Amino acid sequence: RELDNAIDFLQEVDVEALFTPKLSHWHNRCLLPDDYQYDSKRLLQLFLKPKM
Amino acid sequence: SCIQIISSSQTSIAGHRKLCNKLFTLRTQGFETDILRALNIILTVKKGNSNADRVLRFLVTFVNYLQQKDPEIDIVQPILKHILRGLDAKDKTVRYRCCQIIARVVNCVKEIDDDLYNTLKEKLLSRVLDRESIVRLEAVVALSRLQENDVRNILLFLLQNDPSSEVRRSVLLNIEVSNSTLPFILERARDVDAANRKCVYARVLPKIGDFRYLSIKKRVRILKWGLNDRDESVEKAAADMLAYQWIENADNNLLELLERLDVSNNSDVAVLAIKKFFDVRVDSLSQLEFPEQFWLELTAESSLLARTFNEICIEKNYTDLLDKMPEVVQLTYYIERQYVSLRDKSSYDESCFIIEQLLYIGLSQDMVDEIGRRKLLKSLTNSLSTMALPDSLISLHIELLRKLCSSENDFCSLLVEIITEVFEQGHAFNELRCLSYVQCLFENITSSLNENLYMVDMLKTLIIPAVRSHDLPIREKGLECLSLVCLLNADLAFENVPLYLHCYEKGSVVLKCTAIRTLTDMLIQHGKAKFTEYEDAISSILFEALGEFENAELQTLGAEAIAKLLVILHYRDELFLKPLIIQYFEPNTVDNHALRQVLGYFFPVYAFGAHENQWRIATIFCDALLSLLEIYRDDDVQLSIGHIAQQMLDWTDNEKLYERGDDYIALNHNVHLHLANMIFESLPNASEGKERKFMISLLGKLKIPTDLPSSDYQRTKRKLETYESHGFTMDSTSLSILAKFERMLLQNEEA
Repeated sequence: RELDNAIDFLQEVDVEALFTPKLSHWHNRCLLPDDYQYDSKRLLQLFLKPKM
Repeated sequence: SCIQIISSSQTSIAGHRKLCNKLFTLRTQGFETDILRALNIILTVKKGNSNADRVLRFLVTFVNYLQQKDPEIDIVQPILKHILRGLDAKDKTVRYRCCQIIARVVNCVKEIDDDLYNTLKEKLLSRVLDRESIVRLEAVVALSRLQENDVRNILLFLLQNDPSSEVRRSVLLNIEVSNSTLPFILERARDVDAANRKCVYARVLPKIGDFRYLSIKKRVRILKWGLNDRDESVEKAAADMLAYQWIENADNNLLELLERLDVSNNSDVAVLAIKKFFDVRVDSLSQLEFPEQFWLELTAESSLLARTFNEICIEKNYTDLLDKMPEVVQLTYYIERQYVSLRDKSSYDESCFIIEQLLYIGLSQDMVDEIGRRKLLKSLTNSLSTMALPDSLISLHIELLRKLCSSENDFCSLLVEIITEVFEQGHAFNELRCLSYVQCLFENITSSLNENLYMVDMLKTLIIPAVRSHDLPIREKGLECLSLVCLLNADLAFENVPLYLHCYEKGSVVLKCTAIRTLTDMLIQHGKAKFTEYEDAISSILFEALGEFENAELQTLGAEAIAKLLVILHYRDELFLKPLIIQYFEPNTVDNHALRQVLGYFFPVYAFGAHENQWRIATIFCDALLSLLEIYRDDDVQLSIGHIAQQMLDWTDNEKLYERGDDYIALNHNVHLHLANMIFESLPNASEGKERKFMISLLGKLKIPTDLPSSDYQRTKRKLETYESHGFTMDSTSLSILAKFERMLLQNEEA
């Protein structure tokens, strides 16, 4: 490809150096809001005469 | 050489088989060493490199190619021993590559030495809690190769709480599927990320052989979420699972599938499932046949299918398909056969559901057939006069009666005759059935013209006697009937406001809910100006209701009433907008999810509907937010307030209007620049500390356009200066925000 990435596998590398030796935000536990239950049509309907 | 073969796999994947053979010529040697040397150079490349994956793809490819054949060479154990050393490293990519490699290589075979098993497990369990998201992603994939408890419980934990969607998806795609793990993967069907939701239907559920393994309430909860999903792709994946896999487990028999959904108790979901099935499989819709036999052996599922099929064809305008539905003459006959089944209790619940479906089909017809119109009217006139239908079917019967009558007047005449005959019989259960007929009567008319006499009759004969009854159920039913009559006459509505106020203060919760609905509907129906004498009394009960976090149902009702009074009537928006926002964000109401659902829908609709609604919110913004600060000090306080404030700021952002004639938008003042002025005027009343600090923090989040008139920027700077003249002591960040804001004003004046 035009975009050479590109890797030279003959370079010198120092294994020990690379190998030289948790994180508490972690609420709203990634789920959508409850919004599918309310039938939006209810708002403009009368409480007592829904099929108005 | 051996290393350059690998360096050649860098570019493409096609030649991998070719290079596998040549490299398979150098097995008998610095073989092992040269590969680890190639991998040591894969740890240096940062993520995002197409190569590193290609090279790594070539290696996993060669390993497998090697086990078949000449398994004598065990290279998976050395390679894993060499690379596990790097699980503890400081280059996040050395950790990410190590996990990346281990995940793929171990997958090449199962037989591992136990000591290699334990060590890998111990180090990986600590990794899945890595500080970087990329490491966690590849770690669970690696760790998931040693599944089977402690192993499992950790994956549930990340799947459930990991802040990264890609990580959750990786856990979602490799965790074991069992009743222990099942509840958590289904929760992901409501994941915030659409791709994660789609994965549950597209990949994870198919792994379960049969949908019957799930509990009936699980099957329904799945379809309810999937088929109603907001994302077009997730919704499509759920419909495909339903229409190609689940139908298969039911022997390709739609009825047999319906019988596994308990449609009588899950009607709404069952209808949607049928409609979505035929959106995917339109070919099948033309293959349904409804012979006479079909209607004489109706079931709950069989009857629901016909009502939905009829519902689809009408919406889709499949006229030729509608010719398969029966004429009203046959329909009246089919309904009357089903009445017989009501006498036997063993088939009572199912027949009620079947009759319900047939009435829905009847309500859909536009019957020019006078003959059949008259027949069905007779049947309905008879069933209401002689039988004892349940409250569920009474409404549909009286609703269908209205549809057949030529006008409201004939409907009142007829239904009053029926009510009188049923009333003569009884002279408890009888009176409650009568009032139920009265209730449905006034539910199906819209004006009081030409029916004064019918009203005065129902009032004198039934409603007022019921309202005065000492029997609690009759009194409650009588009030609901009285309310519906008030919706037909404004003067009668006004005359009875005092009663419904007396119902709220001295009445039970059920009676309080009746007052809220009645007074709210009288305002919407008859108008705001008619009841201005009772404006404070009605607003009072609306406030009191909204503050009763003890009664989720009553509280949710007050909140809902206020919401519609604002949108429909603009009923004292300023006065209610602040109590609404406070309660909506108040901690004592957080558990009331019903309330947060109605206001979750109202605020965007109200705020984004009109520029004037955003202005009203900015006018009480500061006072609402300050009240919430005091409430909140009494887990994390500062973090939640920030989200609240950003919500209120989005509501007031002019850019977020839905938008739809206004020649004079010209000198409309910006709500956010107006909000800045509000903040400057409220900072003195704030208490120095986070409070005054926090209110200043908002000036930096405001979205001030740069094309406003200069006098607008000049006016806000005057507000800025008035606050500065107080000489309050401010920290560095506060002073920096104020200085950056003050210079923004100057710059926008200049342009």
